[PDB]
Amino acid sequence: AWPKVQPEVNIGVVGHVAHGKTTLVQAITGIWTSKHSEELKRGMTIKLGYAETNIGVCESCKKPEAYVTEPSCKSCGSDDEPKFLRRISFIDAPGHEVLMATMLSGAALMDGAILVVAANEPFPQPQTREHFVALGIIGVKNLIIVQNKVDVVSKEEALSQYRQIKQFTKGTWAENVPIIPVSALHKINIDSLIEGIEEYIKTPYRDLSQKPVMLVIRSFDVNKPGTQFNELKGGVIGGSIIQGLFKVDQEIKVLPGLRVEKQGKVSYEPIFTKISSIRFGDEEFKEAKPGGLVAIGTYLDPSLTKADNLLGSIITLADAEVPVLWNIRIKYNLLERVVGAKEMLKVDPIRAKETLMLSVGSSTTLGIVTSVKKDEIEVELRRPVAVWSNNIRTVISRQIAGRWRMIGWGLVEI
Ligand SMILES: Nc1nc2c(ncn2[C@@H]2O[C@H](COP(=O)(O)OP(=O)(O)O)[C@@H](O)[C@H]2O)c(=O)[nH]1
Ligand SMILES: Nc1nc2c(ncn2[C@@H]2O[C@H](COP(=O)(O)OP(=O)(O)O)[C@@H](O)[C@H]2O)c(=O)[nH]1
Ligand SMILES: [Cl-]
Ligand SMILES: [Mg+2]
Repeated sequence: AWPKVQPEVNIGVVGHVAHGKTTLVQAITGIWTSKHSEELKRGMTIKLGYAETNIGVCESCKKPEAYVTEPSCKSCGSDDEPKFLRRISFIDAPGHEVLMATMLSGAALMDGAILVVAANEPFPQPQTREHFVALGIIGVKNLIIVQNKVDVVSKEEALSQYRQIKQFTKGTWAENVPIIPVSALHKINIDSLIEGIEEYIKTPYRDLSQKPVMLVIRSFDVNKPGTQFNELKGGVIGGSIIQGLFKVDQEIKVLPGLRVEKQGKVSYEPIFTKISSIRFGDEEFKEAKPGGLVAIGTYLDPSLTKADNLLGSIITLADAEVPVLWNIRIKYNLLERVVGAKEMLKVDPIRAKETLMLSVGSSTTLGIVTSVKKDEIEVELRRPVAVWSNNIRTVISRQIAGRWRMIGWGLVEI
């Protein structure tokens, strides 16, 4: 048997709408990540999807068939148990152009990524480009490009697009990233992709002694009908631990906290609570480390956590010092053009009084520009943000023709 452990790495799955991201995750994990009503109705990912799998290798078999996702080597002709390598997880992003803020929020949780490119669609589609650019900006450079749907193109067509893709990455940070052809739908060459994941998306070094920080992407009321008449189960908060570690019974706080009234004005009150339970997937643990999306059980009134109320928050230890800022200063750079549009228009300089959208960690916030300089802006936010380190990446978006468009990035200065 394989050990039961948390995932140790998060692999993003990104790319243009319907190119096959969710089907790819299903091919690897057996899981269909879409679980919301609207997602099932539209056949499209809307919220961040999530799935885990164990990875092992059959030492008696040849690669890539030696790589397996369950404790059996029967697939490559061996009765031996495969050697366990690690448990991995996938962050399945929405690829729709209007959902970029959600993709960006998930990118903050990625240790590496797969860019899925459909072989039977013109290359490069708008969100093939946009997600590629966003990965580079956020620094998710451990990338595999997957050429999907090769089952419905000729070999000649596949090779032609392959050349296209290599030329696209030529002269970029991604010049040497591998391109792996698969059919997610028919599970062809998935073993090569597993081998690729092991080679190119290694588990990164972690800093377990740094102040614990979890970025929140979900929060739940897990109380359900038909269960016993005791007091309500506490609110559950979901996200990814980006540094340090958390343990059951630890005093924690949620930042910025709860929107409340104080002295006639809107304020944010840090939410203090204690960790009651820790879960990854269907399994409980006594502590939680970077890697995987974790469910932190708390003693909070479920009304405080219901329906992703705490999305964009962070969790730290109760006594930790973390800046919570209503006004931020960003050392920024602008992209040359708007890559996510079907026609790439030039990016205009940032002007004072503009309302911009800021992606910081898992949070997405609107604010007004109060000051513009050559490499520096100041922004008055509609809601404060937790800034847990001195040089955190932010992505800057502007509303252009009714859509939020990524136009730049920078560092939040504290
Ligand atoms: N022919 C073929 N169709 C695929 C493949 N992968 C996905 N699809 C189809 O493409 C459509 C969109 O797939 P989905 O996984 O939801 O793409 P996503 O929007 O990028 O997550 C669905 O009808 C899939 O069945 C493939 O490898 N070959
Ligand atoms: N830490 C903790 N997590 C929980 C508990 N109950 C549910 N969860 C997690 O909260 C998330 C949402 O809960 P639920 O609506 O029941 O999800 P589902 O049962 O997997 O469809 C899931 O990822 C669960 O793993 C709990 O008692 N403690
Ligand atoms: Cl999509
Ligand atoms: Mg999808």
